[PDB]
Amino acid sequence: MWIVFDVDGVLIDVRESYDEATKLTAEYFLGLFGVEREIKPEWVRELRRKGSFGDDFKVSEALILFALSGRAEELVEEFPEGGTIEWVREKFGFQVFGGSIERVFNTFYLGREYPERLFDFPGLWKKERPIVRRGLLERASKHFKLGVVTGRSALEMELAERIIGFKFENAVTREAYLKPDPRALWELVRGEPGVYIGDTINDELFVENYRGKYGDFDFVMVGRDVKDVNEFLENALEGG
Ligand SMILES: [Cl-]
Ligand SMILES: [Cl-]
Ligand SMILES: [Cl-]
Ligand SMILES: [Cl-]
Ligand SMILES: [Cl-]
Ligand SMILES: [Cl-]
Ligand SMILES: [Cl-]
Ligand SMILES: [Mg+2]
Ligand SMILES: [Mg+2]
Ligand SMILES: [Mg+2]
Repeated sequence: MWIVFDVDGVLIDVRESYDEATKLTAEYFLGLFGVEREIKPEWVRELRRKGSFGDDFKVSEALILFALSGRAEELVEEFPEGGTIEWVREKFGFQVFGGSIERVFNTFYLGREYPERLFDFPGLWKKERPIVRRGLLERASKHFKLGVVTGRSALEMELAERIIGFKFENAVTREAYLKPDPRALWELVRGEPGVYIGDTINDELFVENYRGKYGDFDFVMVGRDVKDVNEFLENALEGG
């Protein structure tokens, strides 16, 4: 039987590492324009939640422009559900210049892991913490096929393996497929039975889509259906 995991919020607590990278990146560009007002944490969360931004480089861009305008709070509220960076760019008439934001974001998130760093910085990725106990993955790998489907890139997945202390040979990353596309799960399991362990509704939808297209597969949501992935793995080992 397959046990397939999400990474963020299931195996790894990304202790708001991405959120602080978004904040620091925006505040870096704000500082260039002599704006010292801080980016509020709820703005990052809410804008990402309601938006359909392509990535946190785009979320950072939106926050920079909004905070430059002095009405970020109002603009977060006004921004349409399902909006993208285009709404912001059309509104203010300005956009990011080349990879300016991406280079700064990656400097803050990756630090020395980023070969094109703009300055030396201790990567925010290292504030992420394992939720899963490696001993359980080791124990489970003897009796179940293990895999991951993650929005992480291959490089970010190597980082996750460092944080966890376990290597995943069967992994789907964003180079290949993106949840909630059910082909991501088919890629791994090819119709064999199993379960996917997620932390969000998008994970639930992913598996609903798989059931719609391919066939049966279970879904468990950490913090609703089970306390965490470790209790899940212990129940699986102790009783099927
Ligand atoms: Cl998390
Ligand atoms: Cl976007
Ligand atoms: Cl503001
Ligand atoms: Cl655009
Ligand atoms: Cl470092
Ligand atoms: Cl153990
Ligand atoms: Cl994900
Ligand atoms: Mg997740
Ligand atoms: Mg947390
Ligand atoms: Mg309980």
